[PDB]
Amino acid sequence: DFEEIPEEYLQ
Amino acid sequence: EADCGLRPLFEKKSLEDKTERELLESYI
Amino acid sequence: IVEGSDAEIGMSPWQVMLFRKSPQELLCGASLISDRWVLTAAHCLLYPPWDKNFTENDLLVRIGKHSRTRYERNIEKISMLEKIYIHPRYNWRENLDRDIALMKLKKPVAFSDYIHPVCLPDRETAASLLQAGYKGRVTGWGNLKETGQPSVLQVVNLPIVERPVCKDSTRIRITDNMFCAGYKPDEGKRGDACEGDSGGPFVMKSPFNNRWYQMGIVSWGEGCDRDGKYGFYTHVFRLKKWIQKVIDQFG
Ligand SMILES: NCc1ccc(CNC(=O)[C@@H]2CCCN2C(=O)[C@H](N)Cc2ccccc2)cc1
Ligand SMILES: *[C@@H]1O[C@H](CO)[C@@H](O)[C@H](O)[C@H]1NC(C)=O
Ligand code: NA
Ligand code: NA
Repeated sequence: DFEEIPEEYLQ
Repeated sequence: EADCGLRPLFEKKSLEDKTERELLESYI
Repeated sequence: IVEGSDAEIGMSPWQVMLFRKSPQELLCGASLISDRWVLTAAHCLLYPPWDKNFTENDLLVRIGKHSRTRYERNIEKISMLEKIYIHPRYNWRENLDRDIALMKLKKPVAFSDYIHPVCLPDRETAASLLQAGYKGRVTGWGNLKETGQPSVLQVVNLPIVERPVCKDSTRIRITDNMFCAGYKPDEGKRGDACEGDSGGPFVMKSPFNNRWYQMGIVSWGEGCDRDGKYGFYTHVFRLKKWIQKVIDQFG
């Protein structure tokens, strides 16, 4: 599936 | 906006992409 | 996209991926129309038959992407949504009439070699170019076949189809807020949008001023790349007064 995105964008 | 629809890596450099000519040829 | 090819780098710098926060997954395509506004299909955000009704906090937009699944460090930019606006007469009950929505970003996105807005058509560019046989270009990260998924953004060029042929291809009611595109069986060539390409752009390069215009939004169809079936696209120009009203009032 998808590579984790940086935590900053997930609040 | 003023610069819309002009791609940095194509129109802005006067480079064409590999299939845009197919579109132009259809505009008859 | 079925029977397309890999996009070139920077080929579609207005491409946007609508991304669900949890679970992290692709929801739809979309397009960048200014530094603060993204255009998509209403059914990407609201479709009650499938229990779909997203709120702003459910979603992110990812701009500048090429790879479907990778986090494209130093290239893509990820934006949060301030507000969703769905056309007030979007018809999710019957036929997806007026399948259009806008998303305002919390902060402007910085343009780059990979991030740049598409133009919206004026009346004359629409009248000139929305003609049967004239080709546009559809892009997305959706399915490669009806019944899998691409490594990178896919692109296909497709001709606009005569309205009677569109109408005669389906039992669903077509409206002036839609057009259809795709090759006919006797034309041999193939290609279509598919599930996951929803909300992405159908663009045409004006031969008058050499700019790209978004004439359609991937909206609906029946199967993918079936002989005698065509993809249906929201007619952006027909709905442009609503787009402008929203941007002028809010933004
Ligand atoms: N290959 C073209 C294509 C392009 C784009 C898509 C993505 N769009 C859909 O999935 C929409 C969402 C609701 C349901 N849809 C459909 O198309 C339905 N098969 C038909 C329908 C149902 C209700 C109202 C209107 C149409 C799929 C195929
Ligand atoms: C979608 O959800 C919102 C709640 O965020 C609600 O106010 C709205 O009525 C819903 N729309 C439909 C068609 O169910
Ligand atoms: Na000219
Ligand atoms: Na077809």
